[PDB]
Amino acid sequence: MRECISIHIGQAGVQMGNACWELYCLEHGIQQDGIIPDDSSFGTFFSETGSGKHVPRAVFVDLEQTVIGEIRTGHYRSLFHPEQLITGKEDAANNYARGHYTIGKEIVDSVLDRVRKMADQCSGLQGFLIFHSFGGGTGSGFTSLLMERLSVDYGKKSKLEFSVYPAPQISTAVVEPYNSILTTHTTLEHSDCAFMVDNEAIYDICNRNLDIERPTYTNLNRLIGQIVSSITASLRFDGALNVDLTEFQTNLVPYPRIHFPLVTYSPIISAEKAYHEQLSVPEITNACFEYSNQMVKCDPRRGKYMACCLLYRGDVVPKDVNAAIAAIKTRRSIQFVDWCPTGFKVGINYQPPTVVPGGDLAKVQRAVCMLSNTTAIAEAWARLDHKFDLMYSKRAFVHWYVGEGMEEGEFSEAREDMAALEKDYEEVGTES
Amino acid sequence: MRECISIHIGQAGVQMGNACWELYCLEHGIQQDGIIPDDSSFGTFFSETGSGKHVPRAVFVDLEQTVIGEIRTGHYRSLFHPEQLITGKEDAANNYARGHYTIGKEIVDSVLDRVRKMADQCSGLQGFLIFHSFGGGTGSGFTSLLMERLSVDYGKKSKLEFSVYPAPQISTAVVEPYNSILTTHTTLEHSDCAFMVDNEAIYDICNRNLDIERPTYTNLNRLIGQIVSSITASLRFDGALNVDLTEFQTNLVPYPRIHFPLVTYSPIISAEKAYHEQLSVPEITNACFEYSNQMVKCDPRRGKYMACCLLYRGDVVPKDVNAAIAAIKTRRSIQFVDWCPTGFKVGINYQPPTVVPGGDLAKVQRAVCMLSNTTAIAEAWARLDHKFDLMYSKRAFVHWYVGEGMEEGEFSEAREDMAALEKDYEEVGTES
Amino acid sequence: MREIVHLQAGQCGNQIGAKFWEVISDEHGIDPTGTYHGDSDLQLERINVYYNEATGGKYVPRAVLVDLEPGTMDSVRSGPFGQIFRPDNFVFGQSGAGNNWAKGHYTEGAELVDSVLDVVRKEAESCDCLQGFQLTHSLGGGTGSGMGTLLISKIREEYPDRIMNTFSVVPSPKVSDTVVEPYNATLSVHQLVENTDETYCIDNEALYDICFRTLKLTTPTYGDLNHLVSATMSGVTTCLRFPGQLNADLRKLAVNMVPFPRLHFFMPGFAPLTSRGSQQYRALTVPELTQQMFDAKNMMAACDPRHGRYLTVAAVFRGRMSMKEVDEQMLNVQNKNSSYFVEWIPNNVKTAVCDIPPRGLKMSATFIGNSTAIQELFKRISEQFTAMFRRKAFLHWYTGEGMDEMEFTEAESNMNDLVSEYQQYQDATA
Amino acid sequence: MREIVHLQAGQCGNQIGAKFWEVISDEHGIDPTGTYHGDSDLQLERINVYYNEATGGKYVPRAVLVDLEPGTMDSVRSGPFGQIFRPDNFVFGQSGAGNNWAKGHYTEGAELVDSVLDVVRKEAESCDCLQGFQLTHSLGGGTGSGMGTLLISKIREEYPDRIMNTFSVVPSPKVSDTVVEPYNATLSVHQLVENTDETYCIDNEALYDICFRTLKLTTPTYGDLNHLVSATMSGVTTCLRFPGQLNADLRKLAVNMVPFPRLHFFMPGFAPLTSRGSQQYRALTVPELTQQMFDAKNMMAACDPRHGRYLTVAAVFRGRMSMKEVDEQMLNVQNKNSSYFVEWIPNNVKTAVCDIPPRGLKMSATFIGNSTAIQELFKRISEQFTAMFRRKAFLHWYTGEGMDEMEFTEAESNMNDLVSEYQQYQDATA
Ligand SMILES: Nc1nc2c(ncn2[C@@H]2O[C@H](COP(=O)(O)OP(=O)(O)OP(=O)(O)O)[C@@H](O)[C@H]2O)c(=O)[nH]1
Ligand SMILES: Nc1nc2c(ncn2[C@@H]2O[C@H](COP(=O)(O)OP(=O)(O)OP(=O)(O)O)[C@@H](O)[C@H]2O)c(=O)[nH]1
Ligand SMILES: Nc1nc2c(ncn2[C@@H]2O[C@H](COP(=O)(O)OP(=O)(O)O)[C@@H](O)[C@H]2O)c(=O)[nH]1
Ligand SMILES: Nc1nc2c(ncn2[C@@H]2O[C@H](COP(=O)(O)OP(=O)(O)O)[C@@H](O)[C@H]2O)c(=O)[nH]1
Ligand SMILES: [Mg+2]
Ligand SMILES: [Mg+2]
Repeated sequence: MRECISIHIGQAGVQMGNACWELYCLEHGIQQDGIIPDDSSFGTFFSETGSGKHVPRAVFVDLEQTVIGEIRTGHYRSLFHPEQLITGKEDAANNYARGHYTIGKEIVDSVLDRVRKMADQCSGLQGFLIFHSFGGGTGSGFTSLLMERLSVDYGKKSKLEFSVYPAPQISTAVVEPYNSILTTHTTLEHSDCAFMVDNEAIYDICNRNLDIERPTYTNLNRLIGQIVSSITASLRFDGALNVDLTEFQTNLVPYPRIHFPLVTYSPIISAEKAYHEQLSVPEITNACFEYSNQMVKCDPRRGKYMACCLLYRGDVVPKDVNAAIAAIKTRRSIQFVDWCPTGFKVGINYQPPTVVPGGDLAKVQRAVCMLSNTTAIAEAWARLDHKFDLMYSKRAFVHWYVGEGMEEGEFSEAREDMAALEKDYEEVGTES
Repeated sequence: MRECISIHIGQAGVQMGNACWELYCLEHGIQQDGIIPDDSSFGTFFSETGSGKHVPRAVFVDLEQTVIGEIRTGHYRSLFHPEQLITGKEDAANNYARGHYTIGKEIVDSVLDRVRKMADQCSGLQGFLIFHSFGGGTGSGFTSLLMERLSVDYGKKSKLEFSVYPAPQISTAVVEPYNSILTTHTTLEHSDCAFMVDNEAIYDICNRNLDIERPTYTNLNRLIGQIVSSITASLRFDGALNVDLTEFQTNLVPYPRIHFPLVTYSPIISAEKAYHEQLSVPEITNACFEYSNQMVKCDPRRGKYMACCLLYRGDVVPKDVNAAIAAIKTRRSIQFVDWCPTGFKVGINYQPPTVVPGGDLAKVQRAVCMLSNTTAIAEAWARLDHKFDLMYSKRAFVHWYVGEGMEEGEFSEAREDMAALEKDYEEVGTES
Repeated sequence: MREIVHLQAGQCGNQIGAKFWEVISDEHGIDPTGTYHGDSDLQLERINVYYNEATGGKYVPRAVLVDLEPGTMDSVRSGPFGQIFRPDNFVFGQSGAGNNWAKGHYTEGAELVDSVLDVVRKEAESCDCLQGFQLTHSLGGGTGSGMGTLLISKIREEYPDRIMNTFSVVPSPKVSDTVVEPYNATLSVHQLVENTDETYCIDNEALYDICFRTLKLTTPTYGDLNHLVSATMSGVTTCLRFPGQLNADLRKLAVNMVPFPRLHFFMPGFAPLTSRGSQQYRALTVPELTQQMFDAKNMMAACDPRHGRYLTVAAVFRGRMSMKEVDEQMLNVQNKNSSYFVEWIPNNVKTAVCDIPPRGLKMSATFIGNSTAIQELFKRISEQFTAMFRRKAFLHWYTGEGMDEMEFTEAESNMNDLVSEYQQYQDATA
Repeated sequence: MREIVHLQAGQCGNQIGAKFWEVISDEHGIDPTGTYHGDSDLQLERINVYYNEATGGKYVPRAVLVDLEPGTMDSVRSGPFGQIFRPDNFVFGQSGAGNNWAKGHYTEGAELVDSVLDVVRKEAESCDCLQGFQLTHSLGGGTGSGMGTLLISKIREEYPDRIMNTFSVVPSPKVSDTVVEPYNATLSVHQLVENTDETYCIDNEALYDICFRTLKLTTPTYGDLNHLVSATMSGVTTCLRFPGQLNADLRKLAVNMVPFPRLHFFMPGFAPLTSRGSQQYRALTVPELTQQMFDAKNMMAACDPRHGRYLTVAAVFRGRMSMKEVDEQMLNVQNKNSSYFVEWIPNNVKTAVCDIPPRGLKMSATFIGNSTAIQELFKRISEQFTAMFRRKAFLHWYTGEGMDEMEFTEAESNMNDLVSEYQQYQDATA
């Protein structure tokens, strides 16, 4: 199968990316030194070399030298090509303007140079994977630059993105409403579909299901690696009814703006706890249609589903998949939209998930991941627009952004654009 | 293949020449003592003897005894015939007039005597290689003498020259504009093509690619040796589609005055960094068509290419060379002139580059060198004419030159000649 | 003599294709390497119907395998049985279709289709009498619909007279492995009705039912459903490969089973389908074999024949069978179920018997039925198509790949007329 | 009896020459030392066509190797197969041509040409019936064009009646290994049209296509392209060396393939060209062999025959082949592609069969085609020539070596007329 590029932006992207590439090395049995022990699958994410040392086909960018420096000196130092790890001199300071107008453009061209040199060295290219955070300067301002630049030079190629959408209540910053909304305004027209995830939801699942009281980002990012691994498994391992990268956008994006399918995964069970469970196909399948198992803390029952992609993994009997999916279609609580009778997309690969050494989650013989697109997510956008309106009403933090070469009206346009997004979701939630 | 003579002039030429002849001894496995260990290739650059000690077919000239004295006492003292190393009594003092009118002519005849005695002892003679610097008295004034003398006694024979063209911003002297322009006026009509190189560009590449923070002329001259070795490899080692010395001028000189092809080389990668790279044929090929890899700090994208010679080396699949070259011909950013549809000249030799012991650059299995001729170089000449006009407008340094037997009008003619060169470049940049 | 050239497109097509040649190679005793090791001479007498030949006994099956991404085909090539196909036949792209019909029909199939005909023509001019083409794909997907319909249209232009039968997977009535199945299916039907001589509509849901209901084997889905499909299509082409008392042919069934040009979508059935453990508790005589063909329990289509009426029916028996029993039972079937057959056609059953049975059996029969109950399927697709299209559910993906919404209306209007035509033949005579 | 003397000039010529004798020596079983060790007597019966003889069995191939610099020839001499050539044949200069036509034609070839004729005449008077000369060079370069055209002009004066065929490399349509290819090529064509009886235009780009497309071998460029070329030219001269049912000859092809004196630029093709791994999946019968000759996939020229029309076509088969199949297929080709052949010539195919096949094969055939599509090539060269010459791109190098710009205009005007003449024969009769 053909290659796919991974672009990791900001502290969230870089830190999350390291978790992902630990899994890939384990799936293909690649040593952390880069040298495979003494096949055709890894070509999609790994580039060959005359020696036995394969090179990951990813690029890391961060305006702050601190985060990447840990990778550059860690046990994966020899895995990455030294020029891929791009580092700036000063952080964006949780400022959208800095990472998008003043300092973001100083290093944007350098990143493109490595993307082009890496994109040109593949006969075919499915698209780009992009990891970033709405609640940062680099992960929100610099990302918007790449989305725009990657839309012109490589237009009409897939651009999938996993994003850390701001949590409903918890918050590790103060300017999340301003920064998060601004990038959404610019990334709406320059992206295919965004796989939102909330740290609040992942923390809740970790304490609720994984049964560990004291998690950390090093733990959550490993869970986030699973959804990426299952999503991209079809591009590496053989299996009946393989799902390509470009198939997600067609199935999960009815309209250009409505491209926010929240992520879900199953089963998340601790090693000891799993011994008391059966893990049948319906069990894992029905575990993804409850508001207690979501990576974004939104209640699906509040809204309506309008598209769902199921990417089954491991030793799966598709007959059971057909039966399990049929049952979910005939439950009153589960509610799909009126104008989408055909609201599922199945995918199976014969490769059970791998367990990172010392990992928390168990060695499941079978797993499933869902990418449902639900109008209940409009609640999150409305809440974010509400928080944004509270601050900008008094003009409480704009002086930081204006001084960074950002026009005043951008905030006005940003909210108005999100206002239309709310109405667009509302109309889709009804029937004509 | 037939012989080629090397003439090294000035401190730049002598210091650069020593770097070159270190490579030649390594390529042919010749001991620094001059005695080969206990074949037909070295005859082009080395003269045989009854004993096993071969003699380089080169001549070193410098008006200052200091530079050559280092060679005369170094580990290569026994390599050179003692009479080849010609030394004066006093330096030219960064004065074009001294090295061309007063002191240059005192030793010019001595150099010719050794050139004739060395040129007559070869059944055939391809031409002369000349290394000098625009920004010196010996390397600019004495050179012009040899170019004139070598144009009469040995007219209609190739005279190739590598020159240290003045850098755009950095400068190790104050009278570079006067001296550099004067030699160009005299060397335009008495040369085939000049391979310009700038120390600013080479320093930038060394810190940018070779990844060493503190270079020195001893390091750069080794890089300059590679371009010479690759250029002359066709005259020594067997290989498909060999390129002779006289072929460069025909391909890269559309008009007699437009004979300034800036040099480019690839790959320049450190030993440790190379382990993370593949070094495919297109990769090295596409690395020579970006303004970040040039020996002269000029941006090709500003101007237009009008001739290019590619001298591939090592284990090269010419099919890949054909494919890689074709791709470069179909990119909008890459722009050739309208009246030169056929703008390439390929050359391959089956001899991978050799690594000097303790050298910085890696042991590449394959390499490429380009000798593109671009109208973007007219920018450098215009800048040099601008700096010259600033000084001579106030008549700020002429008294040094006038007192050295140099007429006043020479400066006037020198600028006017360069003025026509600018217009000649301008016309070639358009289409009739 | 009466050569058939096989086409397989899309992920479903290749996998069905792959298990389609593992069955035929078993019937003719052909080793995976292409070396013949059979026992009966009849295998060689017609081995040229599917397999070409190369000195040394290497038999090359003329299949043409086409897909827009190397993924599935690389599996077939690395398969144990992938050493048999001619490497020149695999036609692989580098950017697969994302289940959108337009991409596999306008922007991406267009670039790759010209290469395929260059491989069909070589297999077409290497046959002394080319009977017709064979195609296996899926309507729901993008490659099996986009390029499959594009390719079937092209081969219709050059070979209008030759037969072209299609074994095509149809979207299931209630479950769906893709969201855009109505758009893709609706466009595909509008494009087949004008080009394909006969189509064998099948669906996984109905074929799943066979696995657990009449058989008792829950583990497999795709490794075995394809094998039931492969046996069915092999039965149809048996008369062209082995001697028979009443030899049939792709053209014979078309004439018998296609009253009108636009009514050519059948629904196959196969027997016997017994579990290994319950097989010894069953007789293998002709009467019982024939009973299960006409029950909706053993129909590989989701449509139940009871709701509609048969227009034409064809049976292709195999093995040493008494032709009297082969004929008395059919007369019995017609009279018992007189309400299931239209009056304006006096006889609705076509019979054909082949002497050589399928591997591992002494008796078999492939049912092919043209029933007006199949109109339910298209009616259902139209209901789903109009609902999504009523609000432009996904048209932006299809319009952006060189397409117009006017084509969707044409596909919906043409589909509506196909449903209406099937409905006219529910009334009785006068 | 019908002796041929071989000429090779330039770097390309010698390397092609070098691999030209490694093939022939293999056919006749001649050891690199010149000692015969063959098995079949027919090898000796006509060994005098290419090889002279010296007491003790030493067979001396009469090739004349000429180049303006010792570089390439020293490699041939040091080659494993360099011990066979007569040392007196190597004609080496001391100042090679810098790809400028004038130097290799006026100032430098003039000084060396007289020496070559002194070596041709000895090989010419040592043959009892000298049929014609053979020449291999490159138009783009300086030595293969300058001296090659100078030498071909001279041998035309002394031997006007004798045949003189040229296997010449032509500049590629889009890639170029030299900047002055239009100047050199344009002058060369203006000089061949008047002297050469038949020319075999070939180009690397088209010949590259064979390597990866029909074969699957990416590593080599020059070690193997020359071997395909060597096999092609060997096929043309096979009839003069081995018995055949319908023996052909350099004069027979010229008459059949040259309607008018100025239309003699053909474009060869060879078959079979199969990869080692896919060879066992292919039949070696006559029909398939003939199909690939007429497809632009297996044409060693950059020009596609589809855009134009064939004027005359010649096939030279080899091995034990049924002459009925050799003839039925050609009638088939003419009728299938009636638009590809001109009407004003009733028959366009010439056939010739040799009993002995090429080494390592039991069947083969060399295609030689005269198509008006070749006018595209000259048309393209003229477009490039006029663009550079419109501003005097490089004329100063050529004028300074004893030449005038009036010659360039004559070369452009004569070339323009060659293009026009080919264009007249696109219209049909009346
Ligand atoms: N899941 C996960 N989220 C993270 C991780 N690290 C940071 N985040 C999220 O990132 C959000 C803020 O954006 P950051 O990534 O920290 O900031 P940035 O992208 O580096 O941009 P700067 O402010 O210029 O540094 C926080 O609210 C965190 O929730 C991580 O390792 N895993
Ligand atoms: N690349 C390279 N350039 C050098 C080297 N040595 C001197 N140069 C260049 O030479 C330029 C000045 O000309 P010089 O060679 O130093 O002076 P000269 O040719 O000896 O003439 P005089 O002034 O009479 O000594 C400086 O600007 C340097 O850039 C060297 O070893 N390597
Ligand atoms: N019978 C059968 N059907 C399959 C198989 N694989 C996929 N399918 C069906 O094919 C459809 C998907 O089509 P696909 O080939 O993936 O789309 P495309 O290749 O992009 O045109 C699904 O509805 C499946 O039901 C298989 O192995 N056997
Ligand atoms: N087929 C083939 N062509 C070659 C070979 N070497 C060079 N050429 C072609 O010859 C041309 C160069 O001509 P060359 O012999 O070097 O010029 P000259 O010897 O100075 O007249 C190029 O365009 C090459 O394509 C070879 O080994 N085989
Ligand atoms: Mg940061
Ligand atoms: Mg000095």
